Amino acid sequence: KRKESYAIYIYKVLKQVHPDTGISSKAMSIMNSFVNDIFERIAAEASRLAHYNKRSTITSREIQTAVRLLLPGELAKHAVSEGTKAVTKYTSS
Amino acid sequence: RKRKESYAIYIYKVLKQVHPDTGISSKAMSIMNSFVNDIFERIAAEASRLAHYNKRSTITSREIQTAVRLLLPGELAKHAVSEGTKAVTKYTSSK
Amino acid sequence: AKSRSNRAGLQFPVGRIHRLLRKGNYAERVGAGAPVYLAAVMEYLAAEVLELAGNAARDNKKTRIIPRHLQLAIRNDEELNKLLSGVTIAQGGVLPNIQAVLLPK
Amino acid sequence: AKSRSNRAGLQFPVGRIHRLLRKGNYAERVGAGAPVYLAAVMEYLAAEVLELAGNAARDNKKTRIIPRHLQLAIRNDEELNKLLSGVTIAQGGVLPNIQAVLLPKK
Amino acid sequence: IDTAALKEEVLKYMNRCSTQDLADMTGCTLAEAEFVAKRPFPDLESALVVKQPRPVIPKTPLGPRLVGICMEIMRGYFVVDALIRQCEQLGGKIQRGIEAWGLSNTATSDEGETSLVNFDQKSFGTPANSSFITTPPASFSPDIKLQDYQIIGINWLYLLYELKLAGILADEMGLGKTCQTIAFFSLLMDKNINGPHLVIAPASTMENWLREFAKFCPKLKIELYYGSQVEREEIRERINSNKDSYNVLTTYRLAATSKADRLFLRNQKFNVCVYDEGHYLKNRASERYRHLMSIPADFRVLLTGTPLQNNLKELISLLAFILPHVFDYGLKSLDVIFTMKKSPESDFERALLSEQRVSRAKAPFVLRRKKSQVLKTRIIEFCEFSEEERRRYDDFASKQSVNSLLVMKTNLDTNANLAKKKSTAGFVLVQLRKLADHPMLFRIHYKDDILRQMAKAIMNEPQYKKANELYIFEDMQYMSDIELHNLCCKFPSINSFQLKDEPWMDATKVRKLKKLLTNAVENGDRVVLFSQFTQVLDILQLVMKSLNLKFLRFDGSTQVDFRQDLIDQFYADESINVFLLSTKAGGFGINLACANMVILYDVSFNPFDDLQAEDRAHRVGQKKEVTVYKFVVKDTIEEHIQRLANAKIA
Amino acid sequence: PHRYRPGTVALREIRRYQKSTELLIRKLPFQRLVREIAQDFKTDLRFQSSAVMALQEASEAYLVGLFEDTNLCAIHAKRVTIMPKDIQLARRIRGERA
Amino acid sequence: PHRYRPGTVALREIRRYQKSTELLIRKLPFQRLVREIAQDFKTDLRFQSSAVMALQEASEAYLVGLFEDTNLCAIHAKRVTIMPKDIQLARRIRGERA
Amino acid sequence: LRDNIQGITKPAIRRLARRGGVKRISGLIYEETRGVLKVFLENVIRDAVTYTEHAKRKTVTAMDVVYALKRQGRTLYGFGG
Amino acid sequence: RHRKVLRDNIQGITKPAIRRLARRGGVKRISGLIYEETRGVLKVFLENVIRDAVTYTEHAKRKTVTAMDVVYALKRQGRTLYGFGG
DNA sequence: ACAGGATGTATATATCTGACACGTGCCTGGAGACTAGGGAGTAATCCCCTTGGCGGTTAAAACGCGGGGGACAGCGCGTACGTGCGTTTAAGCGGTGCTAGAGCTGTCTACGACCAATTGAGCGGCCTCGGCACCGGGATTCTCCA
DNA sequence: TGGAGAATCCCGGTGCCGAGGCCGCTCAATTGGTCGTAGACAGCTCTAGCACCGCTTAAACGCACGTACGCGCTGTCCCCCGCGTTTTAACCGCCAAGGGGATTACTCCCTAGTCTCCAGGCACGTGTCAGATATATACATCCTGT
Repeated sequence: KRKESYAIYIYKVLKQVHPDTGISSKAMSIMNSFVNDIFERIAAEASRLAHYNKRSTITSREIQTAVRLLLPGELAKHAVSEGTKAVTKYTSS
Repeated sequence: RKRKESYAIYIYKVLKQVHPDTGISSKAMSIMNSFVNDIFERIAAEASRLAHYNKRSTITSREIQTAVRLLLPGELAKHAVSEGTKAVTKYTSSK
Repeated sequence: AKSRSNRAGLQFPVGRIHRLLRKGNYAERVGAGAPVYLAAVMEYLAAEVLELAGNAARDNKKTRIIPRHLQLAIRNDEELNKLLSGVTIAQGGVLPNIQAVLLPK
Repeated sequence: AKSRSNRAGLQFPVGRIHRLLRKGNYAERVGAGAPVYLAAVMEYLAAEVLELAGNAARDNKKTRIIPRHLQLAIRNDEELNKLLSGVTIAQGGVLPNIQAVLLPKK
Repeated sequence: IDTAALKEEVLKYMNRCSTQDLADMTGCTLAEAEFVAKRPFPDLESALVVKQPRPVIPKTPLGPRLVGICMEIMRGYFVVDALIRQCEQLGGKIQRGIEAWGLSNTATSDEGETSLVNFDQKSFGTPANSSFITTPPASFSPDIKLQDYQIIGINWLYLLYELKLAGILADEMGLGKTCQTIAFFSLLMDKNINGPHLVIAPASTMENWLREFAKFCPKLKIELYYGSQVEREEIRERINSNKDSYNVLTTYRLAATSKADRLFLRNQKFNVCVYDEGHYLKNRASERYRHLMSIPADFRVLLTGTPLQNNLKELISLLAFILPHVFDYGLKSLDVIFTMKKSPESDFERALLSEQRVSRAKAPFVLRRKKSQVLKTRIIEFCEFSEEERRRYDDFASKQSVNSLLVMKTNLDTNANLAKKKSTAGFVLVQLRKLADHPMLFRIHYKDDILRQMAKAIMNEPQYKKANELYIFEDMQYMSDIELHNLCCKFPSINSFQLKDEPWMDATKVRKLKKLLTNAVENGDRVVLFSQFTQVLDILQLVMKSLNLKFLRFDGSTQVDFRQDLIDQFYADESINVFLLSTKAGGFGINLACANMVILYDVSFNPFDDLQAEDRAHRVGQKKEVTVYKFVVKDTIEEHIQRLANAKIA
Repeated sequence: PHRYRPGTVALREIRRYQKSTELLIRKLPFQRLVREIAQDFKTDLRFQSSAVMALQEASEAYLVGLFEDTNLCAIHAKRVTIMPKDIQLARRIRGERA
Repeated sequence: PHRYRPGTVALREIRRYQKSTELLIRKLPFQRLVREIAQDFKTDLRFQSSAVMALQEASEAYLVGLFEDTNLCAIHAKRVTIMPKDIQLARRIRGERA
Repeated sequence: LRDNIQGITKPAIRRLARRGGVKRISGLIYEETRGVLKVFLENVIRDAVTYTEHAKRKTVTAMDVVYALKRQGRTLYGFGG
Repeated sequence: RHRKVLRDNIQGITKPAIRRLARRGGVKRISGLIYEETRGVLKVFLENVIRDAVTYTEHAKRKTVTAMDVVYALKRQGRTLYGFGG
């Protein structure tokens, strides 16, 4: 009976920018499907890169290469800054 | 010894199967190599997602039938599922 | 016992991301910091479209962001519209795109 | 000992095919008839393209199949083109055409 | 090999030796070496129930695994002992030939060496029952008389050639082993073995190989199997269709990684093949050595100069090298011998019987003569200074010592352990070694100011492109005053500051080279001025215009095909006396014995070729006063990287 | 009957349908439509109401992009009226049928 | 000096180049252009001659579909002339840039 | 009374042209558009049926739909996928 | 430090080259206002993939660029070309 | 030629139903340690990639240039929005209903792991021959004159 | 108006050549047996949950006319565009030549699979309440005729 989403993690980051505003549950599902799509897209892309360089392991360099291969330029620059924002902030903690 | 694998021998096989009186371009042979590469991986990337949708750990020929029934034009499927059943029956029944 | 999310200081749960990486079966050997990179990127783009969605809802002056607002927030941009070009939208519609000869004489 | 291709009487590296199914990172386990099925349909598509290749080679009265035969093949059958609209052929060109306004003067 | 007595040998391992040695011999962990604790075992079938158990709550048995492993270890041990017996018998044949020479073998089998000083017993010379022959070969040119150990070496090579085995000449690299190798091939020419021979050496080492094939043995008909793939294919149509009944050059991986060349040299069906500095032949787990053993040849020669380690894989490589029908033997169990990687828990070398086999295989197949047996005096006097190089030794104690280590730089994420690769960088370490060197390749005379004046009067010339006002300056401001002396003079458009009034006269290493010019001006000690850097080679081109005139800067490109063009114009008294090698070339063969005082203007921080590239110096009978000299400055990076720091005791 | 000018009602409806983003087609004829469509492949199949809602959504969204495309064709064709040759050209550019 | 009717030589050349399959673009200026292009992102990189021939064929095959599409626009525009707005409509309806 | 290709009506086609932003139409638009949408949906509806068959379900969910639309490249957000 | 530099060359696509492409494009009459603009058309096309291609090569940590790099580049938009090793 | 009328449009009241916050099981990321094996990365080496460099020359730049479609207007026409009056059926609601996904258990078999061997093929090479230029030479052709 | 002729297409034979067939050779991968377990198949049950009835009703749909306005035709003109010429030039041939960079063993080693306890986030059930729908309501603004 337990089924999965990201709607609370949608919800925090909704409240992390616009804490006042609400959102439709339809839109909640929309963002759930949206993050599912972009997650699966970038993961499939990076695993294809992993087969290309024949590297069975994967690192964050693969993910950075993946979003550079997927995103437009300002989006990709913002994304590589956002990814490199918290990697060793996680790791050295 | 510096080896690799192609499918050029198998392309030549099926060439001499259907038209023994016929040569080919090596460049066009490489086209066929890349072609059957695409043909393999397309159905592969299909069936993986199908097994994810069907919550499966394992992909059998029953998955491949529906996979090509998705990805192919219909008359190609109308020959292809027959050839697939015939080939798997020759594989399994005989030997 | 500390989670990775607060350790990263972020809000996307990297552990289930790792879980659906592993059981999703894409790469062979899953890196540790790679989903930490990934969910961070996801959190950024989620907040990024959320901001323009909230801006559109503020232009409608309402609290609840609706799929209309999502269509506005994806149609006003071009690079996000580049990324979500083939994405059909549920209750989507499109922006008011009036052309020249569609005006009367 | 029969090869798995020859277990179905086929002309493909079904052992190597099934190995690529293993190392191809798609699923966990691989059913034994699945490389048989996919190699069979690769054989079907290969036969369908190469028969038309031999057709255009006979039309070109040529022994060695040039890539323009492949171009004409994918630009003749719809179902081939329905499969292969997104594809392009090196040194292939396009099927010839002259449009209705583009006729020469009477 | 047997089964039952080997099983009892596994049993006496598992019932006799210590826990360190049980983990050694059986290849197990110390926990499995104990399970020593489960010792004794009445048989290996009692070890069959001795399986290391799974843990207790609060897939494979250890029996078959350890029995089979130590069984293959012991069968490899007895196969090793068969090789020990065989190499000891044929080294007894080697010492039989030595006693047939009536001559003192000054080394033994027990370290895997062979040494001789002189062929005096010169006083007794050649006995009639000997493979020794006193005279140099006639096809060897008589420009240089081959000396005592050299004639001993060519006759030892002739002996092991008659033995129809393979041999090692492992002298300490000053002895000129390529010289005696080529003299041996000239003796084969004088004994009508006139091909096919094969030489395999790196391309930088093909200097003294091909130049010595041109100079010391011109009557030897030599082919060169070197080039590109199509060039060596051309040589393959030259030699395969045998238009040339030649006598005797490719590299190791060129003859190893390309089957076509491997099968071509197999098609050639040689007689002698020589491997110089065979570190792959220092590796029985190197199949390059396997392919070099697959050369058809009744004699193989190995030319090394390092003393052999106490490594079983190294000595097994040398044994299967020197012994025919041993490389032909499969030696499969010798591979599983090698799989234990000398771990602290399982140190297979320090297994007792493997140490016994190290001492036991050691081995008269290794003609190894030290220099001190057959001695080139190494005069070590450090450089004397002018006050300008040490003036900027502190100036580049600031641009070298830019702030990079021993604080924390700002970054978006907490990445701290990835910034330890800036100091001792390549450009800054060669700039620190050029702090030791001649000091005007810095920005001290044309720093940045005089070169916009070079770009000023450069527009009025054909040497001006669409964009070269700033660009010839930006290509001239990074080059420095040494590099700006040899074109601001020569280009006749900018000559207001062309010569810098020769500040190289009052210089450190130039006046030390000028102190050693007394060996090149006043005496016939022809000097081999080594270096490291091609801009310092340009320095030694330009600084020999002051007291001793320069003839031509010796280019380091005599490696290609039998080149004499810069070495034929040499060996005069003073006007042709300063020729410029470096450590760039190979240190395998010697030139004429007239060039003796090899002087390192730029020293080498490694002890790899300073034993080797000074083989032009070490000799029993070189025809002049021979020294070697190194230019080390007292407190820069040069005195640090010089290997004279400390030692150890035992 | 006060006479309106043509297109003005169409213009305010264009503004309405660009503002309002709801469904258009009646659900019962579309449901019988997809039922008779599904009968071509297997008779007696059942469908989620949400599924046929998404069907109606995806279909409307597919055709309106074609509609804007053909509108731009007629703009290029100096016309405010459309003809099915514009649709043929649309499927030609996207490579659908023509 | 015989002068033809204008366009007939172009029609026989349409026959010739729809007949032939070889490349069209001069390899060196195209190569220099794409080398400059890659240099703009990152300076002093290398490629393959095979790679640059692949780029040449990919570019030509990319352009000719746009050519045929715009030709169909000019057919619909009742024109044999091709105009910039035809290409703008092409990239518009395929949604590439316009 | 009807076949379902006439279940759509040309006022609804006109209102779709209003959301299509189209001012004037011919009398020829309607059945052409009907066939276009019909073959377009029928391309993927059979794929949904093959999904349910490989799911061994006689019922059609919504997941299969957007999976086919993803293979159609007509991707949707709003019902999970 | 001595290196060369050459950009533009976008005119290296000559107008008669574009005309011959229109021949294989199968168009009879061509206005003058075309030869400038298609140079940009390929450009954004080329720059869509070329810096993508070295995006492989940077992760491939090479300095040359393979033809397979071009294959992986053209696969990203799905404009699949064959026979360059792929 | 502003004004009359129709429609947007904030104003103001209802209600109600999605948002949400918490219980609340619950299960799973995290720890934490074993462990082992791909990755880094070293280092030394060939080689394809680059840069130059020079001659020959197809073809591009510039040009005439005449004429041919693009276009512009505009006259006509016909059909399509756009009312207003039937109409009808979609929808909304509700009640079976049955059935089919949607689970459960529960056994089992099929593929994954792991070694052997042998031969398929892969690479090198070698032979050789179909086609690919010319190459004159026969057969069409269609812009321009009878 | 049929001809006609330079332009153009088509064509047998010339003689390479260069890929293409074809044969060897060694190595790796496959084909074999057996475990084995766990997922998958299959059986069981059931319960939400599409179908599918019927009642009513609102509005969307359907036509009449209608006219007018938007598409179509044609006249003209013009200016831009192909089209042989020239020259010029840069590309290709092709030759050379060097070197940074691709290639592959090698060696750790650390970095990441994996097992179990838990606890703690974290999804499911359930009121809740307040935004936004839902409906009048009086005002701003713009269509359509001055």
